[PDB]
Amino acid sequence: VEAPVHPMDARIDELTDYIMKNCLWQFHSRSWDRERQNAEILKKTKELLCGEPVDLSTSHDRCYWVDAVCLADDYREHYPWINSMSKEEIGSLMQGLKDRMDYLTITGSLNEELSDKHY
Amino acid sequence: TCEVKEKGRVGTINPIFTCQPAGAQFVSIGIKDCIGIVHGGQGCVMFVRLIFSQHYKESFELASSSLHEDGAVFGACGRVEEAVDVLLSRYPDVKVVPIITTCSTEIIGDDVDGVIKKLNEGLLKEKFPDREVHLIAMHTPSFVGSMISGYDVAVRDVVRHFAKREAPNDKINLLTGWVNPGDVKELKHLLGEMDIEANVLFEIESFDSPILPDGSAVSHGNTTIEDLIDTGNARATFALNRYEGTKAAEYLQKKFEIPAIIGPTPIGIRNTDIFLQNLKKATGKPIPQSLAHERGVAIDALADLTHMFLAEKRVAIYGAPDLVIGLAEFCLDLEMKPVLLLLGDDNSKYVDDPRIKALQENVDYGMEIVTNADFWELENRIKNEGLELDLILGHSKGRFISIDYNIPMLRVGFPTYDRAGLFRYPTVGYGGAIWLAEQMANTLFADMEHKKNKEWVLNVW
Amino acid sequence: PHHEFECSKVIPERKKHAVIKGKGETLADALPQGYLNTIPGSISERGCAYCGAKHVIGTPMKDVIHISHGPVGCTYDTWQTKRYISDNDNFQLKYTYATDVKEKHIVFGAEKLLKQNIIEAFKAFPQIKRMTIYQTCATALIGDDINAIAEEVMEEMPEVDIFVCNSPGFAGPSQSGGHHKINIAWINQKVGTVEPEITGDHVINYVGEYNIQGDQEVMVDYFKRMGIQVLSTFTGNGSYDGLRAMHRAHLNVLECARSAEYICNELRVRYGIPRLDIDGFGFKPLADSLRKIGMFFGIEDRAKAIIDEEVARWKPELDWYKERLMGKKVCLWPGGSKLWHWAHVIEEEMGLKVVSVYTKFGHQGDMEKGIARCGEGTLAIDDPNELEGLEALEMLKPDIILTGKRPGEVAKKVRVPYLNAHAYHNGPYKGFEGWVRFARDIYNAIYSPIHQLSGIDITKDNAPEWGNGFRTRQMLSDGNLSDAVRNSETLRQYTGGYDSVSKLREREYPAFE
Ligand code: CLF
Ligand SMILES: [Mg+2]
Ligand SMILES: [S]
Repeated sequence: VEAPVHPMDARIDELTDYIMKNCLWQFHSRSWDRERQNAEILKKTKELLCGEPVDLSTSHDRCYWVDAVCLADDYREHYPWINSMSKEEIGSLMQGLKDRMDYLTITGSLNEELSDKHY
Repeated sequence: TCEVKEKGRVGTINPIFTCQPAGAQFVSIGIKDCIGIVHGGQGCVMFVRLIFSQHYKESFELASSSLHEDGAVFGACGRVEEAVDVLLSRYPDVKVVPIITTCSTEIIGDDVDGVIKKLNEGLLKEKFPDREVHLIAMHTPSFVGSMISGYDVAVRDVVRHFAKREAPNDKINLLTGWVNPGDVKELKHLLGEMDIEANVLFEIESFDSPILPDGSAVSHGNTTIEDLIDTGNARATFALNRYEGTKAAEYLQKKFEIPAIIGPTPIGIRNTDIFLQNLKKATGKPIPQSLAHERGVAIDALADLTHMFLAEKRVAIYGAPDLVIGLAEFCLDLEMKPVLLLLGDDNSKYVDDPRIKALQENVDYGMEIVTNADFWELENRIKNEGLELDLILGHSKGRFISIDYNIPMLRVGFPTYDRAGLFRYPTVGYGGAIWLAEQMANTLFADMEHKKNKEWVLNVW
Repeated sequence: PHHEFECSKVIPERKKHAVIKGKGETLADALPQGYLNTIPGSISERGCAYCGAKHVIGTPMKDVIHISHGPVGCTYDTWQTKRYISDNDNFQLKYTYATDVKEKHIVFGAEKLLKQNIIEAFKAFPQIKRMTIYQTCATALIGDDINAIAEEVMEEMPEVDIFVCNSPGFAGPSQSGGHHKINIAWINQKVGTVEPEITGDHVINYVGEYNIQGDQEVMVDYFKRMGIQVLSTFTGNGSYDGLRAMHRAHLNVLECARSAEYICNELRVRYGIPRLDIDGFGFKPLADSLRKIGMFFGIEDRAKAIIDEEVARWKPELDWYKERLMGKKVCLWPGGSKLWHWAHVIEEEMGLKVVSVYTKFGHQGDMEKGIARCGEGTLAIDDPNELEGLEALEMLKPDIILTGKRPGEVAKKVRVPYLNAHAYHNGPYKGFEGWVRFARDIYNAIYSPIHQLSGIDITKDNAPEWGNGFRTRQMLSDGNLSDAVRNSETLRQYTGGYDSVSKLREREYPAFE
């Protein structure tokens, strides 16, 4: 598998670093869990970053939301450039991020255990 | 009267000892250039290295064969072969490598003598032809005896391996037993004053290792291959501790006709006297004035304490059987009343011990000696059968009984991890008689202050 | 890139188990191997699968007879080596049980022995009605059916319950196989078997916490101040019947993922309970953890309050140590989770430079977390052995290592100070206060005047005068601090007492309704 590429790789270098240094939600036990986590939490991060509403209708949603809220907030504080970017550019930034995160933790992962069918 | 009885319960609550392999590992850490491999699961060695750490606050080198699932189904002699190769390949100075079995490798029936012979003819000749390497089987199943019997076995196996009678000499073999560096020092002092040279099994004074400015020191034993070989040439074997050196002493007797003087453990004045008498008898050397002086200095210390403070104190004692018995004896000379002795394994030979026969002949108050004991044998008696005690003597694993039932305790035996520095002081000899009596007193004194029990009396004794 | 130790050239496989985090390298570029078999004779740090099952996870339970079906050895070797405390007078530290399997059981089996043991134990401890039997090497090999015996007794004795843990030493390469076995055995045998009284709208399982020196009590204090009911803790300070009701939690708060992700994973599958991973150590990781837990329940206000008061109370003290600790090099050398819990926050908050991390039994997931949080240049090692440890000390010249007791004593001899990452020094180290306690112990280790003395060669003809009978820590530590630092009005040393946990056992917690 080849490392993904993106126009905004500079800014995704920064956001990826942050998640690797601070977050744990990206390192669940199995590939399918990781797919779910990466997708669901980066979804709500975009939503929040883009003023868009979020769906809190299951307890699973609330669990994704809490990691999403903290990640969004730290982005606005610690990476304040993000604050002067349109919803167009932000959605593009987030799709680039998810792809790098999915690469680093799933499709590019050297963690051989991620495919064990049994927990 | 003094009644010997076996523990009633079949199970163990709060054990006094661990299993035979731990005793073989202890023997092995006392030999220069020795690193045992423990043939079994990883815990059988790593947990034991922690025990030794708890007592000494030092790390000693011991390896695992790392048994896993496959070896447990199919046999694990290959795990040994790999271990020996990996050990020798990375530790150039190693010359002695015990192969110590566990419950697992005994049950699955691995042929250890077999796989050693193979390595001697094979690997060692091919890959390591310029090196001295002594592989030694130690069959130490955990489901008989205890670390104490494991020690006995291992000392026999090392002497059996090495001992040859090429050049008879006048040295003795002194099998110290499983004792502290302070005991080795004391025993060496006594031998020096008698002018008697010895092979001292084991020379563990160097367990007390420094932090040098160049970070170059390590804890290690100093019993050497030469010393072990020389055990065949001695004019007698003094095995101080019957339960820890009988097998090796009798092996040399049976194989080379070296007379074995087994015991008594030189704890207290009287037992130290018997040691010195037995050395004279064995070697013809006179007991010098200098030791009568040191003896009298020891007696002086005891005189200040005995009828004032120690008389009629009610004592429980546990730990290595030789220690337990030796202590009981010294306590009686100190006018004390040892009322419960725990002997915490299955040895069937305690009832035959002459020292225990003497206790049965001679003790005239209520005393119990419990065989196959555990710590619940002491705690249950305190909690539910009204046993009253003034003092406990034993190792640190019994500590919560002391702490929670407000009976003070002197730390003796092995391991002593809940106090600092105890390994540097003697329990044997005249020096040890001083240390035991004064530290029992000091322990009682602190307790009298804690409880406000005539604490004001400690002024003009 | 991968790293090969001089000491381990003759065992080339070892190269696969260590990596230095190279410039620009991502997780896709390099990751150590993990959870493979152990090389015999290597003097690996590793222990056994009974250790992982019984010694680490099982025994913390505080209202349980922890009985090991086997010879005495396994039991003695696991007694009074751990600091998992409890508010049941440390029952789990003071009382241990072995069946004392003998020769005559090797041929014939030891099932009668086991049952007699079980009855003796319950009789001796009439206030205890819960038991866990742990299989050991020997009883695996003789093939006793522990599960059947335990069922026979529960039928005979309905007032008791018995959990069975079949995880002998040889079952796997390390601790790790026992973690799995007991996680799964617990959820298969016991979870779902008790209906708990609920006493709140907000209910968690706190999972993967073993309460070393009171860590669990630190965390549960925060949760009780948030008005959260902690339904169970797996397993530090935990109740057996409390853990039997894990199915009823609204959330699984997972601290030690290594040991307990297994049971969280199955609770999600079987009961739909979500899994939120947290960090127990450090001001940021812990504040984020508490913020998320509160925000999940809609009570973020309560968590914000706690975070606010605690940081105000303790940050002035943390920063005292940070200023003296800046640039000091540290190896994070526990067994597992701690290595990644600490890897970033200890650099950020204590100013230490993490130069190495190591896991005894960790999986590749733990190296992921580890390497993700570490700085470029950091040596990560899987299944380290003694010579590699010593070579790493020579190569990296750390100022302190956080590691086990006996490994600490190896480092002692070559003039490297240690704290006990496992059992702690002056713990507990979780929480805000704990993090200051932690920093102080590091300071006291690094700036020990006895440590400075040990470096002096008294034989040296060149050695200069001393003309002073002491040197204080602060003499050795404060020599080159800014005047602003050294004369601060806020910065101060730790002001807490010797025991930071006993106060919490008295504490009263107001209901939020
Ligand atoms: S790998 Fe682990 S600690 Fe080892 S035996 Fe196995 S479950 Fe136990 Fe037990 S009684 Fe002694 S210590 Fe061993 S030799 Fe047997
Ligand atoms: Mg020392
Ligand atoms: S381990």
